[PDB]
Amino acid sequence: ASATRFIQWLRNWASGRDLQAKLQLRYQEISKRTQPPPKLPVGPSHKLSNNYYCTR
Amino acid sequence: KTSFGSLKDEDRIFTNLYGRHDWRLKGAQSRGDWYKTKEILLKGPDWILGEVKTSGLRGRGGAGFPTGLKWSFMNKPSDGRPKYLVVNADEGEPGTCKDREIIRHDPHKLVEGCLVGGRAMGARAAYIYIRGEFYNEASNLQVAIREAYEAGLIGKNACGSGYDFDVFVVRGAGAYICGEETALIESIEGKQGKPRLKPPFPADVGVFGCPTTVANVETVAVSPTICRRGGAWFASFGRERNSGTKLFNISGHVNNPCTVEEEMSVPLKELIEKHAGGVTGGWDNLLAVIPGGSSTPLIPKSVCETVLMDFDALIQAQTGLGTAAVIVMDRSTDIVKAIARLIEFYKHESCGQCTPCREGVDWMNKVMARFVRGDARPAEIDSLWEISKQIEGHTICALGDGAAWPVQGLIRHFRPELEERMQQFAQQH
Ligand SMILES: Cc1cc2nc3c(=O)[nH]c(=O)nc-3n(C[C@H](O)[C@H](O)[C@H](O)COP(=O)(O)O)c2cc1C
Ligand code: SF4
Repeated sequence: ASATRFIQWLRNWASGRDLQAKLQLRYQEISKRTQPPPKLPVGPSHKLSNNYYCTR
Repeated sequence: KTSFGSLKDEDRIFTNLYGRHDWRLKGAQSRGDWYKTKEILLKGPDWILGEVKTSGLRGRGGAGFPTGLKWSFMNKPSDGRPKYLVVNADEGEPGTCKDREIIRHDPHKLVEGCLVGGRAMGARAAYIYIRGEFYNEASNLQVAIREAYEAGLIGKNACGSGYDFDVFVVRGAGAYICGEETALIESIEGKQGKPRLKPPFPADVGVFGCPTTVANVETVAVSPTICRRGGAWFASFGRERNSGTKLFNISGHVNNPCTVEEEMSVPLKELIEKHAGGVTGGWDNLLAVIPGGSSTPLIPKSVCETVLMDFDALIQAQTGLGTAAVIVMDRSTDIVKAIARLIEFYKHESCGQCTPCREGVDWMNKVMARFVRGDARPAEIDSLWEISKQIEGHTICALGDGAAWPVQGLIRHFRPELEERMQQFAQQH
């Protein structure tokens, strides 16, 4: 991302692609390394009634 | 007949129910007790069992088995062991206090009932098991028994009939479970009142390991009058297969709570109004009725309008006649709390022997405590229903069923009240 305008033009022309739109190196677009806690859902056997094991 | 009720005084059996006549032998004889007892005994066990059979009498202790057939299990030859009659005077079902009146006001009816019932079974003696709290009543019974012994009506050559018969009174020590017939026997044998599994049946292996029949106080005490007046006289009262007269206890939210003798199949509404003075605050103030002791499911006012008071009619209403203890709850009642207290009762009375009642009833009690406060989720109502079905039919004795049925009655008829209680709690918190 720090490449000068001339170098961007040079390596774009050499490759034939717009390399600046799809850089191999990751910058700020990645997910934050700290996330809010999850709260995961429970399966279909998490019931208080009509749930005898012999039926499932 | 199609209408039942309005029993006439001449057709009542317990004619000293209220203790306004001499309860001792002289008074008892003037009222017809101990009359032609010798002729009854000499008629033979087969004749006595036939008269009780034709009477259509059914057990008055709560379960209602045909009495004549039940007592016929004993009518079998000797095999060396003594045979006994055990009279169940434990009288422990909440709401039920009928057997108390028989013992203290009509003891000689019970004593004669033991002898006649004892003869039909071939039993050498009768043990009357009476709850420990009934101290004064037991002392009355002992006095009557001594009068019978002195008059030669019981004991050696009882009533001059050549039949030897003793009557012993044994007191309990505080346990509802000892009303259960096998737990009663275990208690007499000096053990914890824990019911036995069946088989064997008491008619094969009973008290002291000998043939026994356990009969309710009311069942035994009406037998001498049935033999005197005939089985057909008894069967003329009540519906078919619901024969006879019955002692009813009307308690709770009625104007004049009382014990009364009435015909079987009398309408529940008629019984409450004619004898108990009606529901407190008027009939329309009625909420629910427990028709036959705390072990029978409640029924709402709508069911109570037309339901008859007998075994078959109440089974059709998804409940039971039980002991015929009518507990009335008006609309001021906290129905959820009232049932929760009965579950607390069964939790205190469970003998703890077998897993589903030892652990299940205590579990139901904890859930009901939260349901009283609304401190639960609606999904727990179906869970509580399912828990009660895992107790019912899986325990050693019927106390487990007796704790499951009241819960089922509440959920069946008052689920909206349970859900409303939960909504209120959640909004507040
Ligand atoms: C928990 C429990 C308590 C009982 N309490 C009594 C009782 O107090 N009096 C009684 O006669 N039967 C009681 N029974 C019923 C007896 O076990 C038995 O069915 C009855 O004594 C049989 O007598 P019957 O045929 O004359 O009704 C109780 C049963 C259970 C399960
Ligand atoms: S059901 Fe309850 S009272 Fe009956 S044997 Fe089991 S634990 Fe004891």
